Amino acid sequence: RVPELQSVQEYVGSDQPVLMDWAVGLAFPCQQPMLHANGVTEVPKFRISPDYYAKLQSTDTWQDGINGGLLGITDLLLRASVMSTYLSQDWGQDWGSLRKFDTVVEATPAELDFGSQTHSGLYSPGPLRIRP
Amino acid sequence: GKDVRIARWVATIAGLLGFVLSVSIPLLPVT
Amino acid sequence: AATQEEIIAGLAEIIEEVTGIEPSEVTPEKSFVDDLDIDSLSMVEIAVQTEDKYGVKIPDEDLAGLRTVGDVVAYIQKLEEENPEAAAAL
Amino acid sequence: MHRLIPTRWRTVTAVDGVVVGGMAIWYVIGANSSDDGYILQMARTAEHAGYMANYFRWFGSPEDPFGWYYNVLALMTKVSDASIWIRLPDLICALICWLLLSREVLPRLGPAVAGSRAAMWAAGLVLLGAWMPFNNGLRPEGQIATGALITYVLIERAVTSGRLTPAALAITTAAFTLGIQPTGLIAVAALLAGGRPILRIVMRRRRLVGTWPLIAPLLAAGTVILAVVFADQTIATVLEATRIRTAIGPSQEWWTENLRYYYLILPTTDGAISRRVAFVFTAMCLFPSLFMMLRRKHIAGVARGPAWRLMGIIFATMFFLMFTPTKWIHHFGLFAAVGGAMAALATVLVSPTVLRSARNRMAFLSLVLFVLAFCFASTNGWWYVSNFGAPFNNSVPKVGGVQISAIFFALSAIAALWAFWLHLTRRTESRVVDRLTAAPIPVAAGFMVV
Amino acid sequence: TDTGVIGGLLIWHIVGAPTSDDGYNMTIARVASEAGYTTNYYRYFGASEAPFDWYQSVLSHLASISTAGVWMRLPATAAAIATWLIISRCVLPRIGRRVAANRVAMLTAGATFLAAWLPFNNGLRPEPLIAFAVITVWMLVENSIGTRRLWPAAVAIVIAMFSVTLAPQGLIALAPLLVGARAIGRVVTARRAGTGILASLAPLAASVAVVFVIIFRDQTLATVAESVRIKYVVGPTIPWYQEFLRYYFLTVEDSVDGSLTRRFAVLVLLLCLFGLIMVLLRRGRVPGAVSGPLWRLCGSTAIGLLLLILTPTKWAIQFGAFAGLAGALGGVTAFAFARVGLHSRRNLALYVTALLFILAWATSGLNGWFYVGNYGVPWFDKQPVIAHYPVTTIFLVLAIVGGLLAGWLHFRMDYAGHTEVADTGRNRALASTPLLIVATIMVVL
Ligand SMILES: CC(C)(COP(=O)(O)O)[C@@H](O)C(=O)NCCC(=O)NCCS
Ligand SMILES: CC[C@@H](CO)NCCN[C@@H](CC)CO
Repeated sequence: RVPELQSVQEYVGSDQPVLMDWAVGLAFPCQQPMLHANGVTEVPKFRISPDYYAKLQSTDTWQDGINGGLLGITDLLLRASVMSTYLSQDWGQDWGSLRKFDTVVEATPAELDFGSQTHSGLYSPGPLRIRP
Repeated sequence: GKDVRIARWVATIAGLLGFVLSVSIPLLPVT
Repeated sequence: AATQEEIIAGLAEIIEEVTGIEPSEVTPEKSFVDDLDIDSLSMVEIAVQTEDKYGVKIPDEDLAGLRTVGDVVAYIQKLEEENPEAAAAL
Repeated sequence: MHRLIPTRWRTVTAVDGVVVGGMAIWYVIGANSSDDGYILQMARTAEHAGYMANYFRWFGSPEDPFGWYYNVLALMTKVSDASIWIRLPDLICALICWLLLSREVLPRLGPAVAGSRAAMWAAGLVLLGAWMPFNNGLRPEGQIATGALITYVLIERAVTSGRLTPAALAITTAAFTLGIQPTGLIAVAALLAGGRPILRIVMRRRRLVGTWPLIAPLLAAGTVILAVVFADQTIATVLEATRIRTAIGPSQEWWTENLRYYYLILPTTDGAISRRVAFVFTAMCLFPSLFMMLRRKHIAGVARGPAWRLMGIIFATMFFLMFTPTKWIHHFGLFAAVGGAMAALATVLVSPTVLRSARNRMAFLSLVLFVLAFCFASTNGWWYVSNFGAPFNNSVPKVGGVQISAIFFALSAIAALWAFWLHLTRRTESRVVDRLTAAPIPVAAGFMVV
Repeated sequence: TDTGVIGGLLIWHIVGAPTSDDGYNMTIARVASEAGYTTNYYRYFGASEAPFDWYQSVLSHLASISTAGVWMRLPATAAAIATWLIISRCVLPRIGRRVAANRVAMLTAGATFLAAWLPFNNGLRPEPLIAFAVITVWMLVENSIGTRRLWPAAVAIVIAMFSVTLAPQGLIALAPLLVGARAIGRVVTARRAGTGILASLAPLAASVAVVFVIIFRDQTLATVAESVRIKYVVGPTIPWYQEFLRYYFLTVEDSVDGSLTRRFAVLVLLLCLFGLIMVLLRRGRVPGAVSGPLWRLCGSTAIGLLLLILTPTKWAIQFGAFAGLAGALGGVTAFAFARVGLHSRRNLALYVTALLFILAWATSGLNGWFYVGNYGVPWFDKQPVIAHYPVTTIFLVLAIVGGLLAGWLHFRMDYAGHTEVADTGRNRALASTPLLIVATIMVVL
């Protein structure tokens, strides 16, 4: 196969939300992260990761669904698929990997009715759900 | 009538209340 | 009146505590900045530790006019011979 | 005060240009830390989120008391988030540490440390070698090192002038640099090391004004970071997030301290050729200097107090490095300034005018070659993208067949045999040892920097 | 003290856990009769134990009388008894006459010897013999330096060459020779006018030339070379720069290899060594003990610890070769600190808080011994607790309290002035019982 290629800054713009692992942050300063507000998070479209031996044992275990993480949502909501990527002029080098997120069912965001309440610095509604 | 007698009070007052006000910040209503 | 060889012997034990210069270098013809490299930020400490042992307040009005050890011994001599109120009670 | 910029500041040497211009270009072409993307993503979302959350882990729980420094990067990211702009407080801090280390700490150790050029070269080169591989990213180690240096400088100024105001600002500085990260406990070591000459001031000035006018400001100064730590958060949410982080995240109880040194002796990317200098060039200069200050008590150019307080601070830092919830190697960047200040004292202590016998200087040369051999026994890899194009990025260096650590080990063995031969025959006036043992630490540090 | 040590060392011969290498050496001894040579049974393609097999040759002759473990471990108890008798009657009366007459120094020496010997040397390993060779070379070098003669220094080299051939870690027996080489040369040069320098250095090389008879008594050179090559290209070895891996193996959580007893045995040795060195540097001497042999006793331990970098294997059980030096160092340390802590109230607090921190670090491990020696041991799977609190934190808070007390005592020599404490029958009673109390507690445990 003689592939036809395209840049990442051009394919992935600077508007779509992207799930970047905690290692790839300074190499991609133009992509927009997956913001969150009021306890609800956005839905990402791509996932950027480091190379194989780093992603396998440092970032896939740190951001795990069972210890908070961020890969607990995208395994329940989306499906990931690898894409073919090459580092220009330095073939044979492992730069990382890019992935594509496909929805399982077609759904649109909610509306989240709001309100306010004044606590007293010692109030606690109860513990969080951590482990079984 | 000497300013050392005034500084001696300005150092104890506003140095004790500035310390009892800092331990109450973690305990104060928030919205 | 305090002898010169005890004034110098009392100043050397402070110079050796502040900076670390051996008391065999403190002679009455040594400058405080050229021969003995003692910046004035150490002269302030010497003038503080002087008062903290023998009550003597050397004001910064006069702490600049001391360029040699002879100047120090002359200053101490003149101030102790002028004022007869030298307690010298430990 | 009769002026600012005292007359011992206004001096220029050849070490200042080297350090400044070797840091201002490592800021451009040099490597970065590992937790740079982690902090960048934490800071780029903290304004939409509203509470400076931990983005990647722990169910969206914030930085519990340790978050006042990231709120500055959250403000910086409004201009731009380029790698060359978001990393300025790591160059400003480096310049400040060099200024302080060169014009406040070295002249304080006596007229023999501030009169030798080899000591200045050693201090500069060790500062560079300890700053390069650790404090060029976004991890807040350079800031904590600068805070712990400012605290020491202020306490020494209080001891010198005989006042309590610098000793009062030092408490606020230590509190604020502790409020950055849990590893900021290295700053109260500077307060413990200087407690005796501050009690000597309090108990002396309290017989003129009293006790409370001197104690209450010292309490208001210490208890003021609570108004910055608990500005947005609350004690209940802090307790909840701490419960989460303790029940889930790496806890690393205090008796697991040896992991930090077990990770250093492995031939991996975490512990590499460049990531061992910051610790070896500190221990190798700290221990023999301690054993030499124990026996000798008059070195004719060194002040005893300021020289003992530095070793006390270094040992208290090595002690306080326990009790931290995480045992990483990145926590070795805290020694950037104290190792540079200890190398300048070791260079004077092991000089041919202080160590007068040839066999002791030969043994120290052997030890230097041994620690060099230990340094060069790993790979030359950097973390994520600084590793692109490195010479020996995934293998132990070799000059052809034989490694480079083996050559240094052979040289060290030869030096040890020479020292033993000088020991047997009771010789103290060798002449080529005088040539070989003049400032070995500056050379061994410049080698690693180059 | 001799009765107590020998009793506690004879009742440990029966109710005592064996080591990890007691089934290995026993099988090697049982199968080496046939096969023509001392084969490595479980590894290395049938390679031989070529340089290090003079002890298996003796174990192969003992194993032909009875294979009972109470009879095969008999050469490892005579070594312990001889080591203790030497430490008690040749070493302590040599350092000083007043250090051996002290009734607390001897007790703490015995307790420290027991506490450093029991967790390590109760098997078919060569460490019980290396620990005896070290302390029998030290006394011979001391007998040669004083009472000027050369044949003791010639028998010491033969004993050291026998020790080097036991195991790679057995080269630490050369340390008491390297440390005393200068005094032995001073003794040699006093004969240049009478006899010469050849008639005094030829018999000293004839002693070093015994390893070539010990090693190559059954095999050739090209066979030992092939054995070493196989063991280096096959087996697990670690380089010289990963030497801290030993001290990491000693202090690791959830391991029956670093226990709360081995940790104590090693940390007390390190404390005693680095306290004696600091007292000898700070103060010019230790009054009551001769400072001549004391410097050599400290240098022997230092050089022995430094020589352990060249060994190929760096397990944590190899620290059992210092059980002869630990017993002689604990007594002299408790004697030297008895005066340093009697005329100053803060040195005593520093000593006590150092002991308490050592206890806190040691007690954070399990109390396991091995495969079978764990049946019934109380804390063999969890770290010790009293009722529900971890006992590794009580000691830490007590050590921090002691450190604060020492700091407070340091902050008062400017106001209360230098105060003479006392010298009575009680003020000398609490200044020397530390390191005896905790050692007795560990031995009883
Ligand atoms: C201490 C002293 C009176 C004497 O110093 P000098 O004689 O060298 O000018 C003078 O230098 C001074 O007042 N310095 C205060 C300025 C200072 O310490 N730092 C300036 C900002 S860091
Ligand atoms: C396994 C990754 C580790 C560093 O190696 N992450 C460290 C966590 N970083 C902290 C911020 C610097 C979190 O608040």
